Amino acid sequence: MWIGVISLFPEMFKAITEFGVTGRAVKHNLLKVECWNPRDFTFDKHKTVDDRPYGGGPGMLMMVQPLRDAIHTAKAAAGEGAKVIYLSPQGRKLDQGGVTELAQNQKLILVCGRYEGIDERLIQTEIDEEWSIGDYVLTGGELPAMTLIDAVARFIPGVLSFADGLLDCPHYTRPEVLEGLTVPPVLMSGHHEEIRKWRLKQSLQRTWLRRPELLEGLALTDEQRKLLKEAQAEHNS
Ligand SMILES: O=c1[nH]cnc2scc(-c3ccccc3)c12
Repeated sequence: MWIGVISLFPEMFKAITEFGVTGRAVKHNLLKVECWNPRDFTFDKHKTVDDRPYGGGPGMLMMVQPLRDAIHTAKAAAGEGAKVIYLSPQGRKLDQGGVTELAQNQKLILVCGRYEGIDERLIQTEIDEEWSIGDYVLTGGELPAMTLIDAVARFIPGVLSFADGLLDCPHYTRPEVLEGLTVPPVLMSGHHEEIRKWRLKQSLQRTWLRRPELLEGLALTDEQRKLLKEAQAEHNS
């Protein structure tokens, strides 16, 4: 997968390109991240990348000309078939369904805003889709871009409970007893099918207790329905 990035702070992307599973994906050429910086497309002495909003108020916007030229250059490098994404709080809120959809693209270009964002007409003329990572306010689009890249990278062949839309079950490792708390005996049992069912029941229980709205979005199998009923009965005992 190839991801173009437009950012005033390309070095921030080292966080995903030099570390962990995404870092491995980049080193092994499974994932390519290529950055263009609007600062390199300025022509004035002081390499100005911001500009004043019409109508005044506080805050600056990204300057149109350097940003537009960086986008054009990215598009030219991507060739045909690249979807241009602007990350913003007015975008579609990212969720796992969204990620799986985004992961179908072989090529993406991600535009990272700073200051109060970008001129609305650039969204109209250059941007295909707008996406948010959540209903909170951040200082720039770079962390959101990295969040998206990380999420989609998991779908790239060779890189590696929300799979079934449920919260994860609890996990245990050594030691057997930790501050008086013991590992559930079923996990020490060796009984593969009992363990599978325990994990599924736990996942259903936690989704019900913590995020019951997520259960309304699922069509549970007969086994899931049984396990949920048993977990609800136990909770009510
Ligand atoms: O502030 C946010 N919250 C949630 N998602 C996102 S994606 C991009 C941004 C962003 C932040 C600052 C300026 C321009 C864009 C954002």
